[PDB]
Amino acid sequence: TSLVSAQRLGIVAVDEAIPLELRSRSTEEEVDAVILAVYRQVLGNDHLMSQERLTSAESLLRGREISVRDFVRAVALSEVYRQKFFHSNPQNRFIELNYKHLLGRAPYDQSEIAFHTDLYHQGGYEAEINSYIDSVEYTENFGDWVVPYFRGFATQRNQKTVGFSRSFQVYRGYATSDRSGSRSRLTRELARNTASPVYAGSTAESLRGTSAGSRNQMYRLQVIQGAAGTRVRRGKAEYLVSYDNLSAKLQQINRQGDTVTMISLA
Amino acid sequence: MFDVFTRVVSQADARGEYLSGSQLDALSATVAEGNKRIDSVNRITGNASAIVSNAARALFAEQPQLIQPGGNAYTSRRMAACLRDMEIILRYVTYATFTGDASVLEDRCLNGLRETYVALGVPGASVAAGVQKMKEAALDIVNDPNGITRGDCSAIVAEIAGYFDRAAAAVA
Amino acid sequence: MFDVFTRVVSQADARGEYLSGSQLDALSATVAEGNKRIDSVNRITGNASAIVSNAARALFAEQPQLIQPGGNAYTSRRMAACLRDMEIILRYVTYATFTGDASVLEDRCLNGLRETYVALGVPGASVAAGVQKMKEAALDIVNDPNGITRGDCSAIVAEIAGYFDRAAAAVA
Amino acid sequence: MFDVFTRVVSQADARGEYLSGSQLDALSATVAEGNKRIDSVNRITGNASAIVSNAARALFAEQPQLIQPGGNAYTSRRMAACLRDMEIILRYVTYATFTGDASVLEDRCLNGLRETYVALGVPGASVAAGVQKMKEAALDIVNDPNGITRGDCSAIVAEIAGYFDRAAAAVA
Amino acid sequence: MFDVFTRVVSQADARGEYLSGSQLDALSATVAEGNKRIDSVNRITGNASAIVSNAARALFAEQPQLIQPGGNAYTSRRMAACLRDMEIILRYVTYATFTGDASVLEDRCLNGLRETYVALGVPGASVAAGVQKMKEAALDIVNDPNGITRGDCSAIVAEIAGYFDRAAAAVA
Amino acid sequence: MFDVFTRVVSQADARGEYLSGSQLDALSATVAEGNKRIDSVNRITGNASAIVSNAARALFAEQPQLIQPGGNAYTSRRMAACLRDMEIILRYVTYATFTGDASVLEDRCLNGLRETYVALGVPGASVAAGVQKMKEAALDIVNDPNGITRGDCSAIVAEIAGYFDRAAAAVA
Amino acid sequence: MLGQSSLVGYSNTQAANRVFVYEVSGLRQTDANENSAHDIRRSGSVFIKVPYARMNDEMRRISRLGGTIVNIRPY
Amino acid sequence: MKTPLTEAVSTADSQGRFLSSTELQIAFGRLRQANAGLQAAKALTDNAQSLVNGAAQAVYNKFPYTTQTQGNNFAADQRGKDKCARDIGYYLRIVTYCLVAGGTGPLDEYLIAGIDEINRTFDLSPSWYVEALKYIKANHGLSGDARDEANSYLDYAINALS
Amino acid sequence: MKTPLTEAVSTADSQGRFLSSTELQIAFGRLRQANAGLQAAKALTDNAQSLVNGAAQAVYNKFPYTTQTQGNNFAADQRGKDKCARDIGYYLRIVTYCLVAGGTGPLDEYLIAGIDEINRTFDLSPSWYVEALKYIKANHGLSGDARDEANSYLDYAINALS
Ligand SMILES: *[C@@H](C)[C@H]1/C(=C/c2[nH]c(/C=C3N=C(/C=C4\NC(=O)C(CC)=C4C)C(C)=C\3CCC(=O)O)c(CCC(=O)O)c2C)NC(=O)[C@@H]1C
Ligand SMILES: *[C@@H](C)[C@H]1/C(=C/c2[nH]c(/C=C3N=C(/C=C4\NC(=O)C(CC)=C4C)C(C)=C\3CCC(=O)O)c(CCC(=O)O)c2C)NC(=O)[C@@H]1C
Ligand SMILES: *[C@@H](C)[C@H]1/C(=C/c2[nH]c(/C=C3N=C(/C=C4\NC(=O)C(CC)=C4C)C(C)=C\3CCC(=O)O)c(CCC(=O)O)c2C)NC(=O)[C@@H]1C
Ligand SMILES: *[C@@H](C)[C@H]1/C(=C/c2[nH]c(/C=C3N=C(/C=C4\NC(=O)C(CC)=C4C)C(C)=C\3CCC(=O)O)c(CCC(=O)O)c2C)NC(=O)[C@@H]1C
Ligand SMILES: *[C@H](C)[C@H]1/C(=C/c2[nH]c(/C=C3N=C(/C=C4\NC(=O)C(CC)=C4C)C(C)=C\3CCC(=O)O)c(CCC(=O)O)c2C)NC(=O)[C@@H]1C
Ligand SMILES: *[C@H](C)[C@H]1/C(=C/c2[nH]c(/C=C3N=C(/C=C4\NC(=O)C(CC)=C4C)C(C)=C\3CCC(=O)O)c(CCC(=O)O)c2C)NC(=O)[C@@H]1C
Ligand SMILES: *[C@H](C)[C@H]1/C(=C/c2[nH]c(/C=C3N=C(/C=C4\NC(=O)C(CC)=C4C)C(C)=C\3CCC(=O)O)c(CCC(=O)O)c2C)NC(=O)[C@@H]1C
Ligand SMILES: *[C@H](C)[C@H]1/C(=C/c2[nH]c(/C=C3N=C(/C=C4\NC(=O)C(CC)=C4C)C(C)=C\3CCC(=O)O)c(CCC(=O)O)c2C)NC(=O)[C@@H]1C
Ligand SMILES: *[C@H](C)[C@H]1/C(=C/c2[nH]c(/C=C3N=C(/C=C4\NC(=O)C(CC)=C4C)C(C)=C\3CCC(=O)O)c(CCC(=O)O)c2C)NC(=O)[C@@H]1C
Ligand SMILES: *[C@H](C)[C@H]1/C(=C/c2[nH]c(/C=C3N=C(/C=C4\NC(=O)C(CC)=C4C)C(C)=C\3CCC(=O)O)c(CCC(=O)O)c2C)NC(=O)[C@@H]1C
Ligand SMILES: *[C@H](C)[C@H]1/C(=C/c2[nH]c(/C=C3N=C(/C=C4\NC(=O)C(CC)=C4C)C(C)=C\3CCC(=O)O)c(CCC(=O)O)c2C)NC(=O)[C@@H]1C
Repeated sequence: TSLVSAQRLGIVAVDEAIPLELRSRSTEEEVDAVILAVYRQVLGNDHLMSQERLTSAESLLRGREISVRDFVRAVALSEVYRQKFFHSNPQNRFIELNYKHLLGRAPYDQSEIAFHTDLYHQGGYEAEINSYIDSVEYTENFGDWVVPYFRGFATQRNQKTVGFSRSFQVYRGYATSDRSGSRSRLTRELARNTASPVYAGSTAESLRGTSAGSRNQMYRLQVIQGAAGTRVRRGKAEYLVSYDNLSAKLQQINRQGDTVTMISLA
Repeated sequence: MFDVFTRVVSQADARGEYLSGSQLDALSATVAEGNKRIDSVNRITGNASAIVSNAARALFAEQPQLIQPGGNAYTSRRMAACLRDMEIILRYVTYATFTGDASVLEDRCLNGLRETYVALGVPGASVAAGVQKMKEAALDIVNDPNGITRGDCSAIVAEIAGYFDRAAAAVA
Repeated sequence: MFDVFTRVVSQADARGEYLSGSQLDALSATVAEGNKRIDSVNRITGNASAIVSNAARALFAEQPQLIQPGGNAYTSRRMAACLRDMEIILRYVTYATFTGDASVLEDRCLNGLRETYVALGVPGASVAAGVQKMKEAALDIVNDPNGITRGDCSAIVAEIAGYFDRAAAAVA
Repeated sequence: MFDVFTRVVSQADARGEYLSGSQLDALSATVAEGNKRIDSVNRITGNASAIVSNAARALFAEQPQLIQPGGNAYTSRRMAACLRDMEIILRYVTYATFTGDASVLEDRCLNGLRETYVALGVPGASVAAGVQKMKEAALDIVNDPNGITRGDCSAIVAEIAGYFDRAAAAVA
Repeated sequence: MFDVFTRVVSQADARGEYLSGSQLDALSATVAEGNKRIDSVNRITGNASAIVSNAARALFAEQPQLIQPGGNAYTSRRMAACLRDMEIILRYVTYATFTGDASVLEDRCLNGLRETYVALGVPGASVAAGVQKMKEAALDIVNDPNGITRGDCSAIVAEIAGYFDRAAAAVA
Repeated sequence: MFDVFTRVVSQADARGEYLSGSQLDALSATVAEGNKRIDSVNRITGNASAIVSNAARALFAEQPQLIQPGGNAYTSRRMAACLRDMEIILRYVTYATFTGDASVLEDRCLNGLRETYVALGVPGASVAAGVQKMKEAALDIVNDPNGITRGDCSAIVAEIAGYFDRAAAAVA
Repeated sequence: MLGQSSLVGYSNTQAANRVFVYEVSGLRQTDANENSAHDIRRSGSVFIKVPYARMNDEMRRISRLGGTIVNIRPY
Repeated sequence: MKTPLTEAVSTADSQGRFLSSTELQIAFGRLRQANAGLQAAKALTDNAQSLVNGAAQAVYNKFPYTTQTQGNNFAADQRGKDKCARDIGYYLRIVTYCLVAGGTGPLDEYLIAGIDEINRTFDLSPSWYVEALKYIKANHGLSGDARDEANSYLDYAINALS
Repeated sequence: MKTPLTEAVSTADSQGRFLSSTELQIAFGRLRQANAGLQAAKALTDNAQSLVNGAAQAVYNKFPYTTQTQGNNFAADQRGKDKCARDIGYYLRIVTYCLVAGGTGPLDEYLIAGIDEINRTFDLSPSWYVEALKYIKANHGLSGDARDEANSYLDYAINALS
């Protein structure tokens, strides 16, 4: 997005990112940069140890034996990818990680969760992973030579609006990685076809004045509430409370049977 | 998505019963007015660029702070995004008009748009005002009596206006 | 995931000391229990389709409302997803039995299953009832005395029963 | 919240029929274990302070970075908050033991606790380690065979172990 | 909030260290600057209404679109809100100058102000322009040589400038 | 991101006004400082490995809980990740020095870093302590008068110190 | 001619342990790739190494984009 | 959910373009077909009970072993016969939905997807349902456009099962 | 953080008013005290090691049972002695912070709040820490304003513990 929304949302680096294309007759440093970009984006910005590097796959990429898409596929099918994104993760979290790493976006629909779940159950991890890389979406956006990059913050064709909002649930910042087993943030949002408010970068903070307590910190409590007292006006509720009233607010939410969806510093 | 027929179909399967005579006659009534629905879709489409541009000009005239430097419509990139959002909303309104159901408009366009605009800082009230101007314009083309067979399109006009109301409610 | 051995290893590495003698003898006792562990895994695996189908049949018999139109197991795809869920739960129970540790069952299957079900409207209590049906069906299969070397498999049966209960508790 | 009886009542009421003979017998079996359940609750309650203090000492010994300056348990105010959190988890685990159902622990203690610890910078993994320490001490105290009518309390001990695992899994 | 002394204290406590000789010497240097800091606070406070009023008049004179009908400063309530905002920014700048730390300005005033302004359509750039007007107006008042002991106030002028620029950066 | 020139350019474009004489003169003054800014970047870069290694050694000597088993800098992978974080922070501080603006730190290096450290359980205060060690070493290297043209580099050193402090406050 | 180590999936199907080289020509701008973010760099003979299990996909991909499969050779 | 209108919008939205004359002709084709589809569904609905019982009887006739062999998957008792009649009624009802919808979308969404898993895990022969669908074809008594569209849905189900 | 300046700003901010002469006099009083506080902090810091060791010995002398009775809460072993010296060092360091800050704010935020829950949970006698603070009072060697302000913080800790 433009700068004025980008600084607020903390997506300036994503907006100014340039797609990396491995051209013909590329030099050694270009292949090095392409390999580094693939490792950064497919492995979700983890500190990749040299012992976890795919030496044979990057050799084939260097020697023009395979394309960038094939190297992306080799990294995605690698046991390193399995260990940090599949073997200790629930299936819904795993496929949103696949969507972020391979297509650069958040899941659009619960049917996309229904897909890749049956596909896993019928054809294994390899077929399920190949679905993303062989998809029509991967071909027009990245092709055989462009490193995949995150696209959820920009308006795409055949895109649902929720994708942009849901993007901030899967991209938590430039200095973030997908490293810690964790559950998806999009489960209820995808299942019930909703959208969650975006609280990223500086968007989450709210005015404090003299209303915040001793340590001048407000917390936003997003809860799901029903009538258990006073009339409930909305199913969704947001509560801004100081630190000193955080335990009391939590306990009275608990005794009303209200489900807490999120707590963030505001 | 859902169209006017599949909505009744999905409700009937959940109840696990055949469509009754009344529902079948309601859908027969719906396909009786199918030609007017096609005309309205075609008429909005043929003047989509004029609808978007005239509504944007009116919106920037009534709200000069959008195009004022520092405004959210200032700079070519933001102005281009704004005109694209107007065209996008209009396109999805036509999609909902075509299908006879609002599912395409909600699921693909309207759901998540308020949060997106709040996160972007796009003024939802200004976008809602722009959608009313497109609504006002698009009903004038849809209700234009010149060069079309005479008939009563009040029902389809109300349906189109309802879709535009959903859009305006969603952005704000 | 962890197995019965790596679980002790990870705790020891975090504490930064070698496994004590007692931990080594405990793992050796697990080793002496290994053939019966493999037999139980093989027996549940060999009857897995029968286990899932019979448990599902019994579950739909006492809960006709699952398969009633509008029910959560109605329509072919939902019913197939339901049978898949039974099969998935049974498979990770066998994985947990094989490893001697519940981490694969917890991380891959049970983590997030409850709120997935709650979000989607899949009745977790009914899933728990189905898992309980697979429980005794598989425990009779594991404890079947003919065509196997005799011995006490009560400890293995208790461990497999615990995995099934953990799954039943997680989905509800 | 639900207790062991109201849990199956809630499941039956959704399904709209009476508790079957099997469900009533399972509940009578729960009634037959009630004395042991009251003993386990009583034994943990009588040693709550010992459990909390010993678990905290073991945790800060194994994870010294919690109590060095700049650590999250450093300063008296944060150490007291941490001891209070040990106390709150143990108390709600006993509530779950008393009711025979994990709903009180989930709805009143674990509801939003991981998100709360993330928002505050409290290390959830270290909270889970402390809960695991409380678990081992409490299960030992419940299994102590001195000064009590002897009997097999493995089922209630397994149930209590499950509540502690739920707490440890929710915080981390 | 922090003042100039407790900011250094909090950093030391996080490190678990006594203040070094250089930090105590730096604190002694800012103690020797305390009289000048009090004069700056006194001079801005004693001219606060004039600073706000002249800055606001200049801002609308150079940005007439704010006070034109439909503009964000149009109507007496929004005009009053704008003036109040100016006085609020200036007051927290004096708080920060008094304390010697921007924590009070950042935590109580600036945090979330940009989100509020974006959500309301308050143009942050013109708020930043208005704060910039209060900036040199207050800096010339602090630097007025008449009726005060002569001495170099360059450090305190630079610090107050930083608080003003920090407020301007937050709103824009 | 912005450099020292585009920062005032973006501010001016939001105001929709040309850069005034004072802004242009301030930028010219920044240009006369450019050689020393390039020298500071070059000196930190040429000693980056020594800065990281010495700072890490000092940090682990002061906080030995990090490197003992179970600590967050224990194991080679975790230690190498810690070393990479130190080098990455130093690299982005050089970027900020080179550009004259802090936006590269907020946009990239500190964008979600605190969230990352809380999620993984990395002690942020220890990271802030490590950043301070790199701060004192890098400022000493920049201020070394041997083998360079003599001059006053206090302003660039103060700016570099601000970048280091902002990184430390981002994680503390 | 290398590649089979990484192109063939880690599944040990004997059928899947077969890769083939596709020669494609005339990769034009068509209505199928109007919204392609990347641009076509070569329209002459390009060589794509395809494992057996993806030959169904790739030829479809080639056929939507106007490419002419002129030859297919065992690796 | 494959219907002419939803697919026209799906295609247009996938190309990010407004509905042109191509989509208008799609809607025109849906309009020409809709009345025949609606009369087809009504005729099947009014004749649903005789069609379902006759289809069940035809399957029992062609596969007599279904009525004396004991087993959960067979109809030798009343419970199996009830399940058989219910399944054929599901087939008949979802076909009427396709006639209402104008495409195989109801069949794809509600019946076709996962039917292979179901017939295998509960060892139901798809040949039973093929004969049931064949009986409905031979005895629905539709003519013209209604018959053609209804037979296409019934043949779509048959080809899915075979 | 209870400091003259932060509290002055806080009171003014709740009334929403600018800093008047009252807040300026608070700042003037803070300035009058601050240099003495800074030298008090420097003297305590330079003598910190002997003060902490001497305070620990005074507690061990007054309560000999702490060095000879087994238990986690006592200092009969090296682990307990290290914890004790660390606690007294914590006390001394936060007292220097108070002298720097000009108020009991560091003691309140870092040490005083929750200390009674600590001493109860870990069966630590507050009398031990009172004796340590009394030793520090008697041995810091400060005079004048430095002594008065430092004794105020040390007596504040003593009164909290008793
Ligand atoms: C309200 C929407 C306006 C209106 C509409 C209206 N149209 C018709 C009739 C027809 N219009 C069409 C449409 C098309 N034929 C084409 O080939 C194309 C391009 C693909 C289009 C858009 C058709 C086929 C008909 C039927 C034949 C005819 O020419 O009349 C009617 C008459 C009733 C009907 O439903 O057919 C009406 C009412 N008329 C108005 O007064 C409104 C301004
Ligand atoms: C596992 C938990 C341990 C265990 C328990 C156990 N307890 C009983 C029996 C009883 N205990 C009580 C308890 C109480 N009486 C009181 O007045 C109070 C205070 C309110 C308490 C806590 C009672 C009433 C009984 C029944 C009479 C009796 O004294 O025996 C049993 C016996 C079986 C039963 O269910 O009655 C058992 C097994 N025994 C062990 O070995 C574990 C270490
Ligand atoms: C830059 C800020 C200007 C400046 C300041 C300056 N002030 C002093 C000295 C004093 N100022 C005061 C202030 C007050 N006394 C009061 O009773 C009140 C009301 C509560 C106030 C605000 C005091 C007490 C002093 C010291 C005694 C004296 O009056 O001289 C100095 C002198 C050096 C010093 O810091 O003590 C300076 C430099 N001088 C300028 O030229 C700037 C325009
Ligand atoms: C504070 C930063 C220290 C300092 C710096 C300083 N440097 C110069 C002058 C120059 N430095 C350079 C730099 C380079 N030339 C190269 O080719 C390379 C490698 C690409 C570098 C880094 C240049 C070009 C100059 C100008 C020529 C000259 O040598 O004078 C100055 C002098 C003032 C100026 O701005 O030129 C200063 C002050 N000096 C100190 O004492 C600090 C330790
Ligand atoms: C070292 C001083 C301390 C420490 C560090 C530590 N960090 C991690 C893990 C990560 N560090 C980062 C940070 C970045 N990655 C980037 O790309 C950027 C530039 C924008 C930054 C700032 C991230 C994202 C991670 C996540 C994991 C990853 O592998 O990338 C670890 C590893 C933790 C673990 O392995 O579980 C560690 C150890 N730890 C200490 O104890 C020191 C105080
Ligand atoms: C114009 C009337 C108003 C306006 C608009 C504006 N919008 C954006 C940015 C985006 N718009 C969307 C919306 C969609 N994307 C889709 O794919 C769909 C269809 C399903 C929709 C509805 C999104 C997601 C964005 C952000 C991503 C992108 O820009 O591509 C902007 C730009 C904001 C910025 O800072 O760049 C603008 C300006 N702004 C006004 O002031 C008008 C009132
Ligand atoms: C059958 C006994 C009950 C039932 C099941 C049912 N489940 C779903 C949907 C999902 N189930 C899961 C769970 C998993 N998928 C995995 O891949 C893993 C293993 C790693 C697990 C644990 C998920 C993620 C879903 C959602 C995605 C999907 O649709 O497949 C459904 C479908 C719900 C819907 O269509 O909305 C059903 C029907 N339903 C019952 O009524 C039984 C009690
Ligand atoms: C101790 C094992 C670890 C630890 C703990 C720690 N927690 C907090 C702060 C809070 N803890 C809670 C949790 C609850 N409050 C309740 O009322 C209940 C029942 C619903 C629970 C479970 C809350 C809400 C807070 C914040 C508000 C409050 O304290 O009242 C802290 C303090 C953090 C801070 O002061 O900033 C600490 C230290 N820290 C560790 O390092 C241990 C692993
Ligand atoms: C004046 C230079 C510009 C301007 C201002 C303006 N602000 C508002 C509304 C609000 N301002 C605040 C800010 C604060 N409230 C506080 O308590 C504090 C301290 C923590 C601050 C900084 C808030 C919260 C509001 C909203 C609530 C309220 O109206 O009081 C308005 C009114 C907007 C509206 O539509 O009502 C205005 C006009 N507007 C300009 O055009 C100037 C450039
Ligand atoms: C009748 C042609 C033959 C027959 C039938 C029979 N069917 C079942 C069981 C099931 N039938 C279905 C089918 C569907 N469920 C749906 O939701 C839909 C889509 C809307 C369809 C087509 C399913 C899923 C089952 C299993 C679950 C259930 O019992 O409902 C049985 C019983 C099998 C069992 O093990 O209980 C039988 C007997 N039997 C014959 O002999 C006929 C030739
Ligand atoms: C020394 C005077 C006597 C003594 C000391 C002793 N203390 C502990 C344990 C703890 N001390 C504290 C105190 C603090 N922690 C803080 O962060 C601060 C504020 C900055 C204070 C004052 C705490 C929290 C503990 C418990 C946790 C920890 O170990 O840090 C012990 C050990 C008790 C135990 O059970 O482990 C001891 C021995 N013992 C004597 O005999 C002296 C007379």
